[PDB]
Amino acid sequence: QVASEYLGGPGGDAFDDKAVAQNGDITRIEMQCTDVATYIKLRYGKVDSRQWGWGNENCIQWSKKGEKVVHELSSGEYITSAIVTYGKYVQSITFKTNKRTLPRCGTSATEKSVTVLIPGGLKYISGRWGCRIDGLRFHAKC
Amino acid sequence: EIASEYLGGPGGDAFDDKAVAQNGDITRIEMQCTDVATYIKLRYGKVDSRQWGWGNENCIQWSKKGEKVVHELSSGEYITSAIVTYGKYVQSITFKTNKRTLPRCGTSATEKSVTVLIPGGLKYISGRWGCRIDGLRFHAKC
Ligand SMILES: OC[C@H]1O[C@H](O[C@H]2O[C@H](CO)[C@@H](O)[C@H](O)[C@H]2O)[C@H](O)[C@@H](O)[C@@H]1O
Repeated sequence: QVASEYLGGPGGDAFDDKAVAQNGDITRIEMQCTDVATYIKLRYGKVDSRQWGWGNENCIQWSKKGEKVVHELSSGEYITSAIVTYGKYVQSITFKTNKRTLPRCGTSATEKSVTVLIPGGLKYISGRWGCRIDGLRFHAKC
Repeated sequence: EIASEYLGGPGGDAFDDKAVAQNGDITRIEMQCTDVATYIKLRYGKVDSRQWGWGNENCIQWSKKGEKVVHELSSGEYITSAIVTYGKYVQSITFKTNKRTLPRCGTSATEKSVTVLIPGGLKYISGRWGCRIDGLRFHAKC
């Protein structure tokens, strides 16, 4: 389907949730949040994707870790907007749904900002990951 | 139907291309481009909408007019996103298709920017118009 540009840097390893997303619409958002967002993990239908970020606990060598933030989406709720601050890594992620606006993951919002609107709801994410979220791309439903 | 939020201000007159878009998929983008985008007029199949913007030549007493820009879409080419900078009016529009990123209409990109994904390709637009493009909504195919 249609996707956004890649937002982020060249580090890490590529991931793409296209296949796991075929299990269903996003039902849950999980992130690890401190002054930056350190991982993202979505659930597609009943099927969690991988933890994309915070590859192992020794990543504390290079960044704060943060706390786990879970937002369960209700039936018929979908993400219509992503505000992402980023440079060589994703710094922060603020999601809005057709039902409500979620708190930003990442308290610092100092990097360049981009707002991506997804009519009909975000289908899935791809990007690059390691100790952090090197980059994100947003994929619509067709 | 899947459609983006309305991007713009409350001035002008509402337009909606729903009916004229029954004439077919979008085959051409026509705009008027200066420091800002001053009208848009898409072609559906062989049939154009009315000109949405630059209502009359006295509009030069409020803003610059600009030059006609035409992008012909190849068959099977469809519009997949738009970067829109906007405030009281639409300032600039940068259309992207499944085949290429097109030139910006509107050299100034200084107001609020958003990247609208248009899942499945752009079906038609609606919005508000007058001397300028007061605002736009993008209607997606799926
Ligand atoms: O622990 C190994 C390395 O961890 C960091 O680098 C990784 O994580 C980054 C953010 O996800 C990626 O950009 C990078 O490509 C990964 O290797 C850290 O920056 C390095 O110093 C460590 O060697």
